[PDB]
Amino acid sequence: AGMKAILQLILEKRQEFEKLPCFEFVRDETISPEERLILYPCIAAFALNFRDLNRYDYRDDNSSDYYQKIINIHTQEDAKHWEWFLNDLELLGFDKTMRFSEALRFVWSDDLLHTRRLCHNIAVLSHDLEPVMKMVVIEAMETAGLVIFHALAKPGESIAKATRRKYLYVADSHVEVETGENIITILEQTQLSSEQEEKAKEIVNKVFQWSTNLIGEFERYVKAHRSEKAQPTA
Amino acid sequence: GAGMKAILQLILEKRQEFEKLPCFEFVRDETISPEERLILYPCIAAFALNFRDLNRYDYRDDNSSDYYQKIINIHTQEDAKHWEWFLNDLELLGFDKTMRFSEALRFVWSDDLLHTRRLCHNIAVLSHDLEPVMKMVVIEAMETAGLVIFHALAKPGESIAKATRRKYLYVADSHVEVETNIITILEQTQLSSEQEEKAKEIVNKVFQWSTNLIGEFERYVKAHRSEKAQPTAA
Ligand SMILES: N[C@@H](Cc1ccc(O)cc1)C(=O)O
Ligand SMILES: N[C@@H](Cc1ccc(O)cc1)C(=O)O
Ligand SMILES: [Fe+2]
Ligand SMILES: [Fe+2]
Ligand code: NI
Ligand code: NI
Ligand code: NI
Ligand code: NI
Ligand code: NI
Repeated sequence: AGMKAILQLILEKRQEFEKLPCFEFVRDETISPEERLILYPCIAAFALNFRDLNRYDYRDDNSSDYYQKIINIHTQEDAKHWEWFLNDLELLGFDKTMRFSEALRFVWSDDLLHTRRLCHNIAVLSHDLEPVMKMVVIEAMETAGLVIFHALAKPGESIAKATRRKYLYVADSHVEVETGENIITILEQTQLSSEQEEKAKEIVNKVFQWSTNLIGEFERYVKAHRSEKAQPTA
Repeated sequence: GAGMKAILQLILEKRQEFEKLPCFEFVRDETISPEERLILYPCIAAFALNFRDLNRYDYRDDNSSDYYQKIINIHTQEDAKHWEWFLNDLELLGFDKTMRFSEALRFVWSDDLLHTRRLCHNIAVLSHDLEPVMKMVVIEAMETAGLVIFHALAKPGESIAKATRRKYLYVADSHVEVETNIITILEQTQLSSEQEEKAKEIVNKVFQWSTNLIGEFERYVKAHRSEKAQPTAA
């Protein structure tokens, strides 16, 4: 009954999460896809911190644990997508020449605090978790990720097709490989103690709270940048 | 008490080993041009701004009435203002170069600056579940390693500052002077057995993490031996 409640909590949080104004904007085919991807450079901090979360926090190569070996396999691949981010950054005309300090001031912007610190908050949440509870973190976080990338892949695929270029990050191929030997949701062959159950609730609430804080920063960046667009070239 | 006395002595011990690292003998070597010794200056980017965030977000807690946490909050306020000095001296040193956004991100998230980039993250993980007296120990150790670093860098720093007649703020005596009721002064504090052992864990991890960063700085110099500073005379 416990595990079943948690998987349901994720579904409910996903349903709130997918309705955020940011995603309504990103999905809106009456606005140019070049305007809908004006939030693209905001992902910078998040994408490479996500790589680092997978490489150095999620992964433990020496674990003999059944659950940790499956995590290790999944984090191996999920940590390769940051190159896709830098690919599409270039394609979208956002790999602009600037001073080193302009890039640093951007990454450490007070207006991208939640974006920058999302993976930090996950690593802190995860520090004392047993592998089975790290799976809940990853499933929650990946449920949020599928919503974000299913939305972003809409304008991305529109630009990819129109410019005749292969987008890799804001692209259906990203959503497909991310979704995914065993998948972590399938390890719903697991039942949780009462302790684990209240912890998994805490995890899902925070993961979606922090994910909503990031998306709120994107919505506000968009708002402060409607007077520009991605500049893809044909 | 005599448990605290052991901690303050372990910090002196750890400072004495740390002071001897090859990177510091290099930075102190007046036979090498100060432009060459500050080859490592841009490495600090991946740290100075994380140090600011550590002080704003991780150490500081504005919903606390504890005596100690209130001392912490005061100290963290000033320590969080030095990142702008870092950007000042970046430009003065000629390291505020024009580049692709992606080259700035690949710099910060370089595998060759992993320990530099993660030092403050590691400190936040260590600190997040400590009582304030124990956070005071993290901060005092960190600040002890910090003094060794800025005592060394201020040598080539002040050489360039006088030679070019420009006000250097970060690799500068003024930074070394302002970093120095003070936290050590609450060595009017007695630790339990448990706190004694955790203070030992804290002081060991701070100095190990600080050694790893300095080791990366030394490897950077060796791999970038031509990329000397290029300050301009006033
Ligand atoms: N898929 C993202 C990572 C991610 C995962 C979960 C999220 O909620 C958000 C983003 C990437 O490759 O960068
Ligand atoms: N004084 C440094 C921070 C620092 C502190 C402790 C250290 O060990 C190193 C660096 C700054 O303003 O950025
Ligand atoms: Fe991904
Ligand atoms: Fe400082
Ligand atoms: Ni997977
Ligand atoms: Ni702007
Ligand atoms: Ni102080
Ligand atoms: Ni904890
Ligand atoms: Ni290099």
